[PDB]
Amino acid sequence: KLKLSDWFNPFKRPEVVTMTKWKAPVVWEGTYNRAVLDNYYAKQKITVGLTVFAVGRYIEHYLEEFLTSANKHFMVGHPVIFYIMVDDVSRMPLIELGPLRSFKVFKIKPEKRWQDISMMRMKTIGEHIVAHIQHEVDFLFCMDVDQVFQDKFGVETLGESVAQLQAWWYKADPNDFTYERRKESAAYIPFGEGDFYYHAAIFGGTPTQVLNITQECFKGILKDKKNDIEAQWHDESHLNKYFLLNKPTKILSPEYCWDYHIGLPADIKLVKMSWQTK
Repeated sequence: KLKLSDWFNPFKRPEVVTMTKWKAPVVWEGTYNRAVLDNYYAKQKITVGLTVFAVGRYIEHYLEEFLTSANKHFMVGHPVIFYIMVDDVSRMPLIELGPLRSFKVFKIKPEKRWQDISMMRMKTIGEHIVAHIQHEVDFLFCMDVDQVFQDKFGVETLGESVAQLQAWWYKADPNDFTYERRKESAAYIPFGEGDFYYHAAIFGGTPTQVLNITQECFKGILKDKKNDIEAQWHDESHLNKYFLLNKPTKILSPEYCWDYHIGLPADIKLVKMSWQTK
């Protein structure tokens, strides 16, 4: 079947990290051959899923820009299903979708604290994987709503388990990473340990691996709540502990989730998705 050499050439980007000690690629602009992968996956007849949560008074605005840009740029050439989780179907806008795209919308019960809202996403995603997503798609991404696609985000991003490098920390020393540092938390990581600081705004994989990501994260959130502690960065702290223990089979460069408030240095060649103001 497919080997890394068929589509990935790390030597095209010599000035950045392109490979990990556990053999996973870090996908940067210039390293990938999308045409080879489009042909490969079209012969396999894949479908890709994308989950997004939109809760609160002013979300409808973020959802419109997210979905308009996703329709334009996410996995063009392949079927896609958008899964939209909302607290009031009023705030679901009408976005016209293109060929081979469709959507499903679900009402969720909103939580009181903005921290548990963010965290309880992990339970809901897993529930929907078991009930239907496992039977509908071959790969699944889970994304925050307050970001916008800017250029092609395609099949070069697919894999068994997929993590995103956080734009502010990708060149930093691991002792400076904002991991959870209390031994009492299920998310604890000691100083001198860790590979990268991953962003919780994008993660993905097969439905099987995304179920394992979300349920292990949710178990850690519950264990902490029962010991009356909340991790420094909530679900993202648990996500970073998960990916230290269960290494991702693919990593995306900060070009795939860029914050323009940093600027635009030479490492950032073509931006596929950008932060909204938070």
